[PDB]
Amino acid sequence: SSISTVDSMIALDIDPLENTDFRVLELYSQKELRSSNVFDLEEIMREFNSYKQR
Amino acid sequence: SSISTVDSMIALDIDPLENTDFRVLELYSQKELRSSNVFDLEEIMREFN
Amino acid sequence: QLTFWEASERTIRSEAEDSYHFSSAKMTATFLSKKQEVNMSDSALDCVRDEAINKLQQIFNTSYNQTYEKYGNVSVFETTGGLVVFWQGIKQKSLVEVHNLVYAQLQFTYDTLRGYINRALAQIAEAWCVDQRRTLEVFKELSKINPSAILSAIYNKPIAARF
Amino acid sequence: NATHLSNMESVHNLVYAQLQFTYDTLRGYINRALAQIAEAWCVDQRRTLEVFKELSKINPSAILSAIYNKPIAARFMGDVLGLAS
Amino acid sequence: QVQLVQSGAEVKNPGASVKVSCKASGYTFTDYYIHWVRQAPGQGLEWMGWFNPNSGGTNFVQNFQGRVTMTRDTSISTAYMELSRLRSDDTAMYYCAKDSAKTASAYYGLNFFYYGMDVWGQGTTVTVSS
Amino acid sequence: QSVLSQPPSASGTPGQRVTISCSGSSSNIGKNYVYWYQQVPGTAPKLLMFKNNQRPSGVPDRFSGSKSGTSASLAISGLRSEDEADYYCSAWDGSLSRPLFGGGTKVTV
Ligand SMILES: *[C@@H]1O[C@H](CO)[C@@H](O[C@@H]2O[C@H](CO)[C@@H](O[C@@H]3O[C@H](CO)[C@@H](O)[C@H](O)[C@@H]3O)[C@H](O)[C@H]2NC(C)=O)[C@H](O)[C@H]1NC(C)=O
Ligand SMILES: *[C@@H]1O[C@H](CO)[C@@H](O[C@@H]2O[C@H](CO)[C@@H](O)[C@H](O)[C@H]2NC(C)=O)[C@H](O)[C@H]1NC(C)=O
Ligand SMILES: *[C@@H]1O[C@H](CO)[C@@H](O[C@@H]2O[C@H](CO)[C@@H](O)[C@H](O)[C@H]2NC(C)=O)[C@H](O)[C@H]1NC(C)=O
Ligand SMILES: *[C@@H]1O[C@H](CO)[C@@H](O)[C@H](O)[C@H]1NC(C)=O
Ligand SMILES: *[C@@H]1O[C@H](CO)[C@@H](O)[C@H](O)[C@H]1NC(C)=O
Ligand SMILES: *[C@@H]1O[C@H](CO)[C@@H](O)[C@H](O)[C@H]1NC(C)=O
Repeated sequence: SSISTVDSMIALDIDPLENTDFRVLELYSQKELRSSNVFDLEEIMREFNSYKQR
Repeated sequence: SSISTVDSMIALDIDPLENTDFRVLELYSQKELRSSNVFDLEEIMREFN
Repeated sequence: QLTFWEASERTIRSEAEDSYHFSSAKMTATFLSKKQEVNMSDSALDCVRDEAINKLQQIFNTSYNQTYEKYGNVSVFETTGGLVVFWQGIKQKSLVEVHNLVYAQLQFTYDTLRGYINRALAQIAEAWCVDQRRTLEVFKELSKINPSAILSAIYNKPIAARF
Repeated sequence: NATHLSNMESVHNLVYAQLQFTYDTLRGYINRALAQIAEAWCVDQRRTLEVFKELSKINPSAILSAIYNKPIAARFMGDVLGLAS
Repeated sequence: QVQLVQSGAEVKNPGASVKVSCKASGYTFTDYYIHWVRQAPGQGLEWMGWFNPNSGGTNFVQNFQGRVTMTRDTSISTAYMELSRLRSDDTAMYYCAKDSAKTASAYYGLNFFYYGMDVWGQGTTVTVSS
Repeated sequence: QSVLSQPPSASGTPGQRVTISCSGSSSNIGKNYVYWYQQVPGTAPKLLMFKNNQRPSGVPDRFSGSKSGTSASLAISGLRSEDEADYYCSAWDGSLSRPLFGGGTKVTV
């Protein structure tokens, strides 16, 4: 125990790359995509049908 | 001769990363994307015509 | 509400900290699913349950010979992208022997690289250790002749020591 | 062997090409770096083998034990080392 | 506020059954799983099992299997656990805890997983004495 | 095997830092989160860390968390009079398919 030991190891502790769960990023929701159009076909057809059935 | 030979070659054989040909994955075909709409403009215009 | 998209064989599931990765080389895509399974006996899967189970049985009968055996029960997962995954583990017997899915490929890139690197470097590390061990013994024997030189080399500083 | 145009529609997003480029670049760099490292390792191991051979003339037992990671008692008998118990 | 309320202290004789009620408040009772845990008066926590308010399924450790009857009341938003064949080792405090794992996703119902018992009940002391 | 082990007690001084360890296995803590619960004596247990490190709302900033492979660590700084409580680490174990609790690291400060 009085004597010391010469550590002769050149450490190469390389930390492994950690896992990464990629997000499913969504910029514009479906509501915004539907609201991005001035002319909505469904509404136009509904108004035309209302005209017919009036 | 008939003498053993010391094997002192620390093998470091790192198999290379094999090539990957990424597919062009198709989830919804064009037919499904065209049929996903209740109101088809072409059919409406044909009916009006 | 569910239609068959594609059946993949030899899918590799890896359990991460929070999600399962269903890597598939045939699709070159990895799908992430949250760790809690979708209840198989649900009312929304009624129109695809029989088809999915039959397809799994057919694939097991066709693409796997007698070496492999079933494992687990058919488990339903809901991936982060909205897809639904039916999973049936396979194991070798012992002593008997979004409209655009680029993200799905992108994950398969990372897991293909992050994995390989984490093995490659690891091999090097192990090899390094072995070499270092041998080198230490060299030092010991070469410490018999000129201890001072060996110690100066090890500690990178002029040290005087006799044998 | 020449084929004919098949009239398919081009993919709009065009991120798949960039992903393939990423994979190819990373794979090439990793392979080159690991090949370089393997070659340098081989050269260093050859030099270490020669060092082992020269140190064998002094203490064969220690060198052979280090090489085989187990107690090995060997004696020096000239150009060849003799193993024993 | 999100909270759970449990019944008061209870004393039972061995061989009898004891019912513990867990009433939720401040959140939908049929959204999250319910962990049932037990701790001795002078010992650490000990998981008993999980219950699904939305579907009624439950699973308990083999020690409590067969001995536990699980009922629910969506109108009162209260889960009842009845433990039968009491022994002298069941004198302890029983906790009900809301889990962070939802019982149903946006479309489908989900199985059980452990995502942390964020909300805990006040705890019910149950004594088994002769 | 599939059991969790943590030191049975810990101590310190006010204004100092005390670290509580939680050793697991290749399963559970190895490939799952580590949730940290606090239990003041005489009261019902509470949640203290709802992820590896992430801290819930209302919990004092003094508490910090860390995960390293098969082990986890909770660092408590300040160490006031209200931090004297039991600290249980828990993790889902896939081999047993069950949450697992430790034994309890009683803070005697
Ligand atoms: C997944 O969903 C299914 C159905 O949606 C759940 O199965 C249901 O489980 C409950 C609780 O175990 C069953 O209720 C019990 O059934 C038996 C009938 O013999 C009876 O002893 C009890 O009085 C009680 O009512 C229910 O019948 C059963 N339903 C079906 C269709 O199987 C299942 O629990 C869900 N999985 C989960 C929540 O992990
Ligand atoms: C897979 O499903 C089978 C049934 O097809 C399950 O087997 C049952 O397991 C329970 C629990 O031990 C037994 O009480 C039953 O007798 C078994 N058979 C049936 C027909 O219910 C099995 O547990 C499921 N899971 C796995 C992982 O195999
Ligand atoms: C490209 O197509 C042209 C037209 O089909 C080919 O030219 C002829 O190909 C036919 C076979 O289809 C041969 O019999 C003729 O001799 C070719 N030449 C002429 C002048 O008619 C041409 O060979 C094709 N190119 C390739 C590389 O296959
Ligand atoms: C697979 O083979 C088994 C064993 O004969 C049979 O019961 C099962 O129906 C088969 N599955 C198919 C053909 O999909
Ligand atoms: C069955 O398939 C596995 C998959 O690689 C293969 O190793 C094995 O040899 C096959 N069985 C036989 C009998 O060839
Ligand atoms: C933030 O402060 C806390 C106080 O407890 C300390 O423990 C922690 O190390 C600090 N963060 C950094 C990044 O130094």
